Formats: sequence, structure tokens, C-alpha cells
Amino acid sequence: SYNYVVTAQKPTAVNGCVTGHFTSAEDLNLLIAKNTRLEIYVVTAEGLRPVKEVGMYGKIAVMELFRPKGESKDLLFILTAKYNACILEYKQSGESIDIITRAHGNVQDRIGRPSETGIIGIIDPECRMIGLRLYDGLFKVIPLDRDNKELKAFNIRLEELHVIDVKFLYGCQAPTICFVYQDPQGRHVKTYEVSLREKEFNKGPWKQENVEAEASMVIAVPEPFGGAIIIGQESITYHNGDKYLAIAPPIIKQSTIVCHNRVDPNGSRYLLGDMEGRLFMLLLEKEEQMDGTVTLKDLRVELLGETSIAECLTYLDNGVVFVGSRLGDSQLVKLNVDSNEQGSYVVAMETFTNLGPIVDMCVVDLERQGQGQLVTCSGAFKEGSLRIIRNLHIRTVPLYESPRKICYQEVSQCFGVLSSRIEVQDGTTALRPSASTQALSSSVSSSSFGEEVEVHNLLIIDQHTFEVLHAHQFLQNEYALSLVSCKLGKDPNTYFIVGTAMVYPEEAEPKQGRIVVFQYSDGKLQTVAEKEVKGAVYSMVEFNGKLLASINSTVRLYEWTTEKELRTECNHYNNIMALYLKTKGDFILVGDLMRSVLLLAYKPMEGNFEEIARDFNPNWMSAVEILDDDNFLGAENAFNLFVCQKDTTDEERQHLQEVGLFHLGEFVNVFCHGSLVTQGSVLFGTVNGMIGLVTSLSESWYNLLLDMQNRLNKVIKSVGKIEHSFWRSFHTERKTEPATGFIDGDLIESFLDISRPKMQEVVANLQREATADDLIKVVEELTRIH
Amino acid sequence: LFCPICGFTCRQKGNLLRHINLHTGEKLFKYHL
Amino acid sequence: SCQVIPVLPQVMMILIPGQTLPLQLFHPQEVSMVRNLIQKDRTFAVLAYSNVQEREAQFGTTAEIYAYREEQDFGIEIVKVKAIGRQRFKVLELRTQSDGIQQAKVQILPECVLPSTMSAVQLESLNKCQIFPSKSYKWWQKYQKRKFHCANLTSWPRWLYSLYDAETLMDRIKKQLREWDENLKDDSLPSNPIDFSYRVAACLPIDDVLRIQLLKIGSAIQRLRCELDIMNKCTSLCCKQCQETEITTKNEIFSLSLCGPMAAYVNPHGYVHETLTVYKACNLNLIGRPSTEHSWFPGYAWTVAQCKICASHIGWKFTATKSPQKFWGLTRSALLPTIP
Ligand SMILES: Nc1cccc2c1C(=O)N([C@H]1CCC(=O)NC1=O)C2=O
Ligand SMILES: [Zn+2]
Ligand SMILES: [Zn+2]
Repeated sequence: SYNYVVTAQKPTAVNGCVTGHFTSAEDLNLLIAKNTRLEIYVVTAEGLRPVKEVGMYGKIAVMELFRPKGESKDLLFILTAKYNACILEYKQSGESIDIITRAHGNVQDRIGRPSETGIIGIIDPECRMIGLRLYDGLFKVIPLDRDNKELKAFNIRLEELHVIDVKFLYGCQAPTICFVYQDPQGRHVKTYEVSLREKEFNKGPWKQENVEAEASMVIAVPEPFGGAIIIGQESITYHNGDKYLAIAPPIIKQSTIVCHNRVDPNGSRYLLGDMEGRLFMLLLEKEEQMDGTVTLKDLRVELLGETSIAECLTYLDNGVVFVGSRLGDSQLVKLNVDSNEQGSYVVAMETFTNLGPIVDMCVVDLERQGQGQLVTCSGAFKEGSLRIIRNLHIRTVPLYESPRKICYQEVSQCFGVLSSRIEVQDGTTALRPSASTQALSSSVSSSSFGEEVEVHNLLIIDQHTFEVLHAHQFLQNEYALSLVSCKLGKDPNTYFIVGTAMVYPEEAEPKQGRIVVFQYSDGKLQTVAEKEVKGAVYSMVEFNGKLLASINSTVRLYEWTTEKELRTECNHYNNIMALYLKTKGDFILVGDLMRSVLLLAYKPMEGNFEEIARDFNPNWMSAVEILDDDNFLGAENAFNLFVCQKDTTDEERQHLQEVGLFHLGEFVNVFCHGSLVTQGSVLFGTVNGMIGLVTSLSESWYNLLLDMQNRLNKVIKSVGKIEHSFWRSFHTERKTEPATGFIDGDLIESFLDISRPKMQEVVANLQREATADDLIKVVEELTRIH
Repeated sequence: LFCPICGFTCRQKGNLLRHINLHTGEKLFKYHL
Repeated sequence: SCQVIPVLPQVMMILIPGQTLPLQLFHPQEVSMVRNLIQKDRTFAVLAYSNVQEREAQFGTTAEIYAYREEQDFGIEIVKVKAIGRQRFKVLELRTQSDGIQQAKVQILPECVLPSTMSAVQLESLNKCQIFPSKSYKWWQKYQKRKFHCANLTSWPRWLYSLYDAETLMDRIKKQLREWDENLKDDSLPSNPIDFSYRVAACLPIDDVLRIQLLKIGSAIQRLRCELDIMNKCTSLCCKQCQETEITTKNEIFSLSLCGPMAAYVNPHGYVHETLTVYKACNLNLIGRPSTEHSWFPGYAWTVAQCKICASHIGWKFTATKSPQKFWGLTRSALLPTIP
């Protein structure tokens, strides 16, 4: 199988941000790390001014800055999710900018299981070593001498397997490590002293202490204080040897504190963000002992205000804060000395678009010029919205609740959107005004104390004004899974059909579910038909004028009788749960979460499904799709794409061999046919917000482009010197296979950027002998599609 | 007269042979009796 | 990867890893085989016979002997052994020595251990909270709300990812097992999905072909899901030969003493019966008189039981003089589970 993958919209989620003097020792820099993309901005009075934006062959994962003695500017340490560590330096020669690679290496332990708490990276404040926690019970150390040009590392065997969080401590005679670890007794903070000469731990400066049962964040306070600060949900505790100061303010009780930052160089002020987007300031008050040293007196916390759900917080000088978010738009908030009348000190200066997470998407030609636009359901919680993408121009429509699915009715000129909002049980009370609660007309379906329930709505949204025309609230304790718009049977009306599952917390697998049929006309959404089923309706498709439903582990076919009632025609008990259902012609693709693809065909004359092929390869999927009659494309675990191909013996005719793999580097929620401007064009969304595009090449072009790639990989220089075939190798957390049948579109499209002298050596002896002009024309032709 | 497999009891043979033959097993007598 | 292992022929039962298999051995050939194997590696291999012709085996398990004894009574070399299944192997070829020595070239299958569902989409910021104190309904409702908090980023809800989680799926099996024993201490069962699934598979009344199906599923989560599927949907047991005469329902299944609901026992003549203990039974006629003899359960006399339609031996009725006064033991081979 031959395929072509191009990224039509670079990832926009923010993995993490750092601040420091990277570009120059005289100016401030802010480094954002979106998935695989590193953006270096220069901070100024007006705001961020982009200076560089590079793309690494890896997920940034860990990023840090450090200025070892003897350097003018700060070096940048990046460890990727594939364990490619690299120390980089920024070198501005005249008007030309290029990131130099001081050192690189692959710090991976062969035998081990990745820590369930996640990769942790930390740097000694004196910059003597780099500490990495990758695997339980092992603490990897990288000395930072000038001889480690390959990042040689050695492991220290920790005894406390479960380590929640770890930091280095400011102020000591040897690099000290303080960490919170959980054992059956509870959570304890413990300190070790790292010794390079012996390559092991020694008893720390102060013994272990017991802490809050959830104590799950460690902050290393700088001089003159020293010591550490431990944060949970319930209490904040400052430990420094004998000194112990605990404060349990009621204002942080409601939400977990998930990110932190140091505002002032002396640690007097810290910024804390919680899951629901609130921003607090943690104050440290100091006393001066007569003929002694400064000591901490008390800890105070006050609610600065409300921002976007905070994934990373950094403090740009002059009271600016860059709130990054993976669930919503990032922003630059301004901290005032006094609160506005609403009672909050935080105001918003600028907002940065974040398309991800893309939970569903659909291609629609609103203006009918033959080049369709795209609509995506982005964000979660209060950040949810609809993004309208066209040729790359993006428009936003906030909802203030999580959108889940989407479909388009051409005749009604409206979008159907499933949405979910969280309501407290204190009847239930809404938290904030939402799209579903502020609809022009509302309908309600009929047929503990602080617990948070989910209320689900179907929203009819006009396609031009994007105002919520209608909102239909579903039954209590009902969860809507699927949304398909289609016309069934000979019926001339067009319907919004919804699948829902009745989920009670006491149960495990839903027993009851519904298939509802709504008709939107004359400004009203009336329920036309309703079917009770014994299961959850995970997926639904329009199968040649019939409704294909996935009732638990079953594919059922409903015909639309003249009396307007769904009527069963055939069933196929197919063992697995038919979560992913796709159709083309007569072939049906069925899959569950753990791979297990299964291709059926609906025998028309007989009237019952017959299994045609199946492939059971236990591995998590994100979504599947059909490229053509014979090729199916899906996403496996660890951010991978894969292609199966239906085909001699019967066994060979019933085995969907994999004929292509690719480490896309993102989670692919949804695939959808359509192009925004090679046969076919399957767009796909992602969690990071990247929108990609897959097309089917011809054999000749596929060979040509594969050879051109293999040639480029010997010319183009990647940041940190990461072999391209390594970054595109398949990955399953203990296994790797080379990519096959997939042409990396970004690498090819980068051919245009390189200048003529490199062009000539890239094109030499390729495949009449081709010349730079012919390859330029071919690459232009490839660029046209996206 | 005992059935070597299940413990069925009888006073004559014919019932015993019928009962043993009714068993749906490999009846590896040479490895059991 | 690849190895050669010997097979004793008299053992006809699909052994599941972790299950305890007791045997008596009579004929000289197996006596020599066991006395040669005991000194060497105890790698007894038992083939799951797909064909009752004893000449077609695809999957099997490498049993391990852990108890050995000899009883030279009756003037002859009776020997009694107890082994346990360890690993699952694929039959490459059957290189019989032609002496009845069924030497098999096989390969040891692995266990495909997958990572947690939400290990790819995990939010790195809140990843520190993934660790949480271990300690009930509210506790599970909090476990689901904490571990799959990132389910918002993907197109499926939390409760759909809780159907594939090892721990939440273990808990349901634990509940439905405790409903059978009434004295199953939480700590008796293992603590990891592989061992737990293998142990549960060894107590269900799966007849022959739904075991070779379980025995050939590599993924532990797959085995847990399939076991819970069997345990929920199928609740009635019928005669294997008749296939249509109900003898009992799962709710009457009753464990006795320390062993689970179903346990392996050996009759006086060396045959192996996986007996399942139940309070009540129906459609069975009793023959004989209550006689103790070699009663498996001390203090109980037994009478042979066979279904009143095809007269095939189904089990025994155990009674005692004295708790419970009357119960039944049904051999697993003769029982076929069926969907109500
Ligand atoms: N005395 C005999 C004699 C022949 C066969 C059997 C027994 C016998 O006791 N059992 C079972 C049934 C009774 C029991 O519980 N233990 C057994 O070994 C037999 O199959
Ligand atoms: Zn018998
Ligand atoms: Zn019968």
C-alpha cells in the first residue's frame, strides 16, 4: 500500500513553557513547546515577538533551561517522549538564525517499565547534573561536564518505587534531591544527597517526614529560604530541616492545584493554577533574625482570578503571565495591583488559538464554491467551541461546554452537535451559562450532595450566524454516543438520529439504550420515532437507506417502514464490541478499542451479513476509516498510523495483513473524507489540534518520493540530530518497526526551503535524469493538495 | 461388579458393559485398570 | 522459544496454568517416564486435544510436577503425582518415538501485556495525581473519575474505558466469585491480571472448547473480558450428550471446604473428575446405595447419578449423618453450559 501524509495545520496545544535568556544574554526569551514544535519568542513591552519556530523529530516531553558556569547564554535541554536527549544552543550569525546542537544521545534503559507517574526531568540549580526519572526504582543521572558529548548517563537504584514528584534543592554543598513518595503507610517526603564520585545516594540533610495523604507537588524554594514546599488539595506545608509551617486555606479545597511557577527570583511569590482554570498567588513572608539568617514566618494564598485551564504557567516581566492550555486557547494575562469591580485581579491581553482536542469534525461547503470548509468540535469543559477552518484561516464559536460529535444537514442549513455539561447535584444546578442553557428554544426529552453529573444536549446551530437555534436535553442518567444525519428509506424528510446509552453508576455495562429520530423543520425539533434497545448504541451509519446500529456487541440493521418506525431487518452477533463502524458500498468495517478489525459484507439477496475478513491484534486504537474497497486505515497505540489490506487459500482471503505503518506522533480522534482545496483525501483530527491529510499515491510516484526522502535525510539537518527513520519508526512502548508505505509529507515539502547548492546534491543521479526544476514542479504539485 | 470410571454398580455383566460403553471417553483401560 | 517436551498419553484434559492436576499412574511406561522426568526438569506437557482421535493437538500447557509419592501396594508400582500448569505452548510437530512416547516440538507462547488505556492521551500536568491511596462504592466511583480524567480529550466516555481497565474488571469477577464461596478472603486471589485471569478460568464450568478458546487468548484483558462474558451471560448447565436437559443453574453452585466451586479429584482407578459442588440438582436418577468407601469429601456417603434421558453418568449425591445434609457433585466433562 502507498500513502502520503501531510500536516495541514501545525500542532497548537502547549506542552510546556520555559523562560530565560536563550536567544541573548541581554534580552528575555519565552520558549513554548507545542507537540514536536518549539517556538522561541522574544519578550518585549508590547508582548511576545516570535523569533524562531523549529520542528523536532520527537514529542518535546521534557524541556528545561540551564546556564552552566562559563557560558554567556542559557543552554536548552530537551528530552523527547522517545528518549532522545539533546542539549542545544542558540547561535545568531548576522541575520541568519540556526539552533546548534551542543550534544545529543539516547538515554533509554533496555529492560524496564515506564513510570506510571510519567517522565520527570530536573536540573541542579548549580548545573552539576541532570536528573531524570523514567522507570520505577531507577533515577538516571547525566553529569554536565564538557566531555559528555553523547549524554552518557548512569542509574542510581532508588528503593521507593512509587515517586510522586521530585526536585533539586537550592542551597547545599552537594546536589540534593527532595521527593514525595507513596508507600502503604502513606505519603512521605524524603531527601537524598547525590554523589557523583561514588555514583549513588547518601543520607539527606534532614530526615523523612510524613505529609498530607495526597501531598503531590514539590517546589524547591530558592535562597535565602531554602527547603521545600509540598502542595496537595488540602494543605500547603513548608519543610526546611526543623522548620515546619503548614497552612490549610479553604480557598483551594474545591480544585486540584496542577501547575506552578516562581514569580520573584527570591521565591517571595509563586503562581499556582488549578484544573478548573483558577490562578492563585502563594506568598512567603520573611523575618530577619538579629545576627542570623532570613527565615519564613507564614504562608498566604489568595485567588488572583480565573484564566483558561492552565497547563503551564510562566511569569513574563512587568506583571505578565503566559497561561498555556491544552484544552483551550492560550493567553497572556495581566496582573493588576488592584482588582476590577468583579473582584478579580486578572485581565486578558492576548489569546492564542488552540484547535485541540478535536473530538469530531466534518467537511462542509457552506458557500457552495466547490472548495469545502471544515468544522471541528474543539476544547473541553468551559473552553469547548466550534472551529471553522478554511483556506489557513480559523474562526471560533464558543460554547462553554464540551462538544462531542457533529454532523451537517444541507437541506436544513444547520449543524447538529452533541454536547455535555457538568452540573452539581446541590435537583441539579448549572455552573456557568452555556450554549445549551442559552438556546433560542429549548426542549426536554420525556419517556449525593456534591456529586457532579453530566447533562447531555443536542444542539441545532445555524450555519451562517452560528447561533444556537435549538437545544434538546436528554433524559436523566443518559449518555449520548452517536450522531448521524441522513434520510432513511423512501421518506423524503431528513433526520437527526441519535444513539444513547442509559448509564447508571452501580452497573458496569449499560443494559438499556435508545435510538431517537428528530426532524428539524419550521424552527422546531420534534421527535418522530424512538426505539428501545438492550444495550448502548456506540456507533451508527447510513447503510444504503437503512440505519446500521452497534448495540453493544452486535450490528443491527433497521429499515424505515412507511409508518415511520425503525424496524429490525438483520442482526450479526460479532463477539467484539462494535465501537467503530464504517461503511462503503456494501462492505462494513467493525472494530473495538483493542484493534480487532472485522470486515463484513451485507449479502443483499440473502439479507444477512456474512463475515469477510478479520484481524485480532491486541492494541488500543483511536479511530478507523476506509480508504477504498481494499484499504483500511486506523490509529494504533503510542501515536501510530496503520493500514490493513484485504486480499489462493481461504485463510489468505480472510486475513487483513498490515501493509503500512507510521509514527504520526499524535492521537488521532477522527478521520473524515474530503479535501480543503493522488486519489482521495482523508483528513484527520488529533488531540494536540493538528489536522493531517492522507492521500493514495501511485506506485511510480511512491518510489520516486521514497527515494527523494532517503536522499533528503542525508542533507537536511534536524535539531538534536535525530534520524528521521527513528522518529518515524513504529512504536509500541517495547517494540519498533520501520515505517512502510507512508511518505512523510513534511520532509518532502521541506525540499522547497533548502537552497540551490543543497538542491543539486539532493537531486544528483535521481531516477532522462531529473533536474532541480522537475523535482520543484513535482513538490509544488504535492503541495497543492493541502 | 463395579464400573472403573464412575462407580456404577450391578449384579450381572450386560448392564456393566452397556454402562461402560455409554461413557464418551478414550477408556484407556490398559493405563488405568 | 522452541523446545521438545514429552507427553504422558493417559492425561486427557485441557489444563489451565495455575490449575492443580492430580494423577495416578499404573502402566510401566508412564512410571518410567515420570521417574526419568522427576530427576530431570519437571516439564510434563499436556496437549489440548481438539480431535478426540488423540492425534491432533494445536495448543497445550507445560505442566510442572510439584508433588510425588509412591505406593507399592497391590504388588505393583502405583505412583501418585500432583502437577500445575505453567505456560502455554503451540504444537509445532509431534515427533513420536514410535514407542508410544509422544515427544512434541513446541514453542512457548508469550503474554501480550498492554499499557493502560489512558497512557498516550494522558495530560502531563495532572499526571502526578495518577497515584492515589489504595483502600467502597464511592471509592470505585472516585477511582474511575481520577484515572480516566483525560477521557475528555478522546471521543469515548470514562465508563467505556472502565470496561477495559484491569482493576475495575477484576473487581466484578471478585464480586461474582465471592458470591460463590462466601468465605473467599480478598487476599486469597492473586493481585495481577495474568494470574487472576488464569485462576478464574480454572473454576468456571467451561466444558472443553470454551477453554481452548480462553487458553489461546494471549492478552490478559481479553481473558478477563471473556471470562466475565461467560460468567454473566451463561447461567444454566445441561447434559453434554442430550445438550437440551437442564441439570442446574449457576446460582446453585456451592463451594465446599477450602477448594473453590470446582476441584479436580481422582477416583480409585486413576480417572480424573473435575467435580463441581452444588446445593440442588434435577433430572438425575440415583443408583446404588450411600457408601463411603473412597469418599472425596470426608464424612459423606455417595450414590451414583445419571440423567434420566440418556443415562450418561453425570455425578453423585453426597449425604452424611450429623451440614449441608444433602448436596451434589457433578463432573465437569458431562456438563455443557448454555445461554438461558
Ligand atoms: N469405590 C469406587 C469404585 C469404582 C469407581 C469409583 C469408586 C468411587 O468412590 N468413585 C468416586 C465417587 C465417590 C467419591 O466421592 N470419590 C470417588 O472416587 C468412583 O468413581
Ligand atoms: Zn461409569
Ligand atoms: Zn443425557
